[PDB]
Amino acid sequence: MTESFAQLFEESLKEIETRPGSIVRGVVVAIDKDVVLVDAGLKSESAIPAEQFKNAQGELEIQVGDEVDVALDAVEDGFGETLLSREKAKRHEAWITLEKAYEDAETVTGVINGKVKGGFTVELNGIRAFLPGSLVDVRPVRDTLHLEGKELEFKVIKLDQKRNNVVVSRRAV
Amino acid sequence: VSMRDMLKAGVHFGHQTRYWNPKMKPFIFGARNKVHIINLEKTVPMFNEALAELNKIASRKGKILFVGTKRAASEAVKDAALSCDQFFVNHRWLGGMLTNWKTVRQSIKRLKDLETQSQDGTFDKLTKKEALMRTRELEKLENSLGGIKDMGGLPDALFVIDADHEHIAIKEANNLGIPVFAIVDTNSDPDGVDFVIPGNDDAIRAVTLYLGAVAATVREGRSQ
Amino acid sequence: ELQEKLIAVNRVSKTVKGGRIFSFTALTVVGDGNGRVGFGYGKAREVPAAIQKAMEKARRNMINVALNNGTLQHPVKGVHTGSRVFMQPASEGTGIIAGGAMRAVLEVAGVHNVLAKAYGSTNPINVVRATIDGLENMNSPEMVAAKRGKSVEEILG
Amino acid sequence: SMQDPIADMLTRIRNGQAANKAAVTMPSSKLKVAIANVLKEEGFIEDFKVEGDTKPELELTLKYFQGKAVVESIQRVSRPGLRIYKRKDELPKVMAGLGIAVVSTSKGVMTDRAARQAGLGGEIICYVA
Amino acid sequence: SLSTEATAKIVSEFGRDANDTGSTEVQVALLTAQINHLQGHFAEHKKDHHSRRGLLRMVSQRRKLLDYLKRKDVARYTQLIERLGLRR
RNA sequence: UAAACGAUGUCGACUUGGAGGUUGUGCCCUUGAGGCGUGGCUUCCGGAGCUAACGCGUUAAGUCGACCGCCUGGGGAGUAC
RNA sequence: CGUAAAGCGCACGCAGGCGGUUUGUUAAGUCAGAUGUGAAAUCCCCGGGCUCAACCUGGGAACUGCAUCUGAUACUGGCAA
Ligand SMILES: [Mg+2]
Ligand SMILES: [Mg+2]
Ligand SMILES: [Mg+2]
Ligand SMILES: [Mg+2]
Ligand SMILES: [Mg+2]
Ligand SMILES: [Mg+2]
Ligand SMILES: [Mg+2]
Ligand SMILES: [Mg+2]
Ligand SMILES: [Mg+2]
Ligand SMILES: [Mg+2]
Ligand SMILES: [Mg+2]
Ligand SMILES: [Mg+2]
Ligand SMILES: [Mg+2]
Ligand SMILES: [Mg+2]
Ligand SMILES: [Mg+2]
Ligand SMILES: [Mg+2]
Ligand SMILES: [Mg+2]
Ligand SMILES: [Mg+2]
Ligand SMILES: [Mg+2]
Ligand SMILES: [Mg+2]
Ligand SMILES: [Zn+2]
Repeated sequence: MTESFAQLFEESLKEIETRPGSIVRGVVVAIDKDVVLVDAGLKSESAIPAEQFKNAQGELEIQVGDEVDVALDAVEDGFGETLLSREKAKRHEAWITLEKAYEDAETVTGVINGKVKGGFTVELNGIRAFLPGSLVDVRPVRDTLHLEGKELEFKVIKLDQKRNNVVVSRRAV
Repeated sequence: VSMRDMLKAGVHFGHQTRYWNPKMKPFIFGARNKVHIINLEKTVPMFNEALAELNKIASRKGKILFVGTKRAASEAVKDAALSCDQFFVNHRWLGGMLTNWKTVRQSIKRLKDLETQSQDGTFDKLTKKEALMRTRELEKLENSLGGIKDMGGLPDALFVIDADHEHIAIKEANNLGIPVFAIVDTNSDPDGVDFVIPGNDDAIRAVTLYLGAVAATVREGRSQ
Repeated sequence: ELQEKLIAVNRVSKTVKGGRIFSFTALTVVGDGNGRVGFGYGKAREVPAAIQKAMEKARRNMINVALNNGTLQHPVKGVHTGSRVFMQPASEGTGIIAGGAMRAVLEVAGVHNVLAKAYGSTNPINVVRATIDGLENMNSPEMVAAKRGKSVEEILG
Repeated sequence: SMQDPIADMLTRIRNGQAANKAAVTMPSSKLKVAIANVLKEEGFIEDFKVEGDTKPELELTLKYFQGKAVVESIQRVSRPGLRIYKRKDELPKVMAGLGIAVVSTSKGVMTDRAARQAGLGGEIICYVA
Repeated sequence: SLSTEATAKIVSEFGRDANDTGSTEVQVALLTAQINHLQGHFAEHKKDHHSRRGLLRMVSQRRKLLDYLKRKDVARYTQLIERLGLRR
């Protein structure tokens, strides 16, 4: 029974799309202290650094056999290694959260990283935001020092996907 | 092994188009997404023939050297080779393991001397620090030569993972007439290999598939 | 049991800070006198050690030649670097007709009756290599019949 | 320009063997067909065929034995510049008879052995060993 | 080079039919017409050697075609050389 | 007349690849961008092969074919007549 | 014949050299056979005589050629398509 290699492999292509940026769920086979072996099943057990799998507390919230959704980078960098990274998954989830929060008009905490001529740059879950300088506060707050490094809640006004910037301000209240 | 069995493990993937050896054209089904797809229709029958020849070799008291030094598959190769009363190399292949077998014999003699000494005694005739130093030397030698420490003579066949990764061993084998069965990915050169098994050589699951088939056939030949 | 013949000994030199360091090279050929011949080349500070290294190397790296009653199967040309050698089968009684470098190789190989001549550079080290290659590519009627998918007389007769 | 199509055929054979090609294809001709026929009958090639009517393509399926080309050396002798003719008693033999010399006689193309046994001489097309 | 209309006229004049643009007669006729036209250009620009090379090329090609035509069919050759006033 | 140099005569045929450039052209994605081919010229790596090596390597210095131009120790000398 | 001596500075082009594929015909080249001739001696083979050899000598082979005649027609050439 010569069930065609073409048909059999075509079904796998139905189940596998070798394209960078595509999100595929993979199973961790082994967990090392510095690397995590995720066998998503493309060319090798991808050794994603364990630092990515640490939360804000530095703990591994994953176990042996856990499935995690990872974004595709490539197939082999000269040594046959499939490159995968949990950080890009973080990025995807953060973008989805921001996109839904704009529809929800919800407020998210963020830390003002710096200031520019047109306003300020904030950090929201690792994503850069612009806060209009004229819209930082209702009162003419001369004290620009206190508004640095503190977690303040902002609402997404204009979410920009082409420049990877999010327009935020102290709305709602 | 089954065509479905290999396809499930993903044997069919290969390296990129830009990194390939033209001599592997017959075994390449084609390309998709700028990545080569190996022909498993070539893989399965050749693997069975390799199993048959390895069965004959193992049935005539043949010595089989499992060789693969990829960091991904070294542990699997060690365990699989030990499971079948055979020999392995799981760390960096030393250039001249076969052609400089005389010097490797000197190293094996050193290993036997060290462990015989460390169990008979004379460490009580040595400063505790000298004892620890000689123990460290023994440990390093054991790591280096543990898989071949009891091989005794020239091996009767080589099984190789990633022919390109282990080309040095393939070169010594070619010079010494030792038959080489090798997992040869699309990017590697199959000329030096007597029995080329065309398939993925990275994925630990596929490596384990090949090795499990090899070990089963070897045990069949051994039991008699 | 194998017979070994030293073809040439030469002194080389390497220059270092203190001056010239003298060494020696040895070219030897071993043979079974029945169609198996190997050649070796060794280096050492002294001549006996160089010759012994050459002998050890010569015992390996040896090949088989399908002789025919002490003579070649058919005329053969060999080529290595600038040494072009020509050999042809000869009738009984001719003996070994060849230059010294080819003479030693053929004698230790067992070719009893051969006509040979070296063209171009007579450098012994390359003449030996070209002779060995020529004798190696020389095929036999049984092997050519096997290749062509016929019998011996089907080529001979 | 192209001036020896038999040389082109021989060179195609030689280069395809060197490149380990399974088969070779060339513009056909009756002389090429007869030379391929004698080569096949002497067992230096597997088989041959001709395809087409207006621009016939002749195809030779080569043969390998031990990862080696069965045809070791194929060389034109009577090149267009210098034609080489021999009499029945002057017909050369290649590799002391191990090879074959292709002869064009008054009775068609045949090997040196056949020409000698039939008492004829002719043009030495090429040597094959 | 030559305009489409003059070439069409020459083709009709010297060809068996309009589709025939490869007959030796029409080829020679086109070559002759272009040679005659270029004569003025080289009459004024005597130092235009690069173009003079192409003029020599077309002259030589016409010579070769005329030799072939003469050896293959004398009657058409005589007719053509009379009609074009050539060989003299 | 020149280191008029690629120090590589002209033309034809066969022989694994890769990364570029430049200039046409076909098909297809929803086309712009973008993906599949198919020609010309051209640069750099590199296998077989070849070479004394250096290297050349489908634009060969590989494998052959046609015709032509030269070469035969250095100096005297591209000099004397 | 890239660097050791050796590719004209480059292109066109007459004489000359070579020439895609099919059919017919020709017998020029080519091949086969035969005839004549290729002086004798010399070289070579089998023998013979000087006590051996040199030397002399019998028969033969050879003298690869040239010319003529009758044949073969694959290849090259001529002619025709
Ligand atoms: Mg050596
Ligand atoms: Mg010389
Ligand atoms: Mg024009
Ligand atoms: Mg001058
Ligand atoms: Mg000059
Ligand atoms: Mg210049
Ligand atoms: Mg320049
Ligand atoms: Mg010059
Ligand atoms: Mg020219
Ligand atoms: Mg290169
Ligand atoms: Mg002068
Ligand atoms: Mg020079
Ligand atoms: Mg030039
Ligand atoms: Mg002609
Ligand atoms: Mg013809
Ligand atoms: Mg005649
Ligand atoms: Mg006479
Ligand atoms: Mg007598
Ligand atoms: Mg006599
Ligand atoms: Mg004819
Ligand atoms: Zn690999």
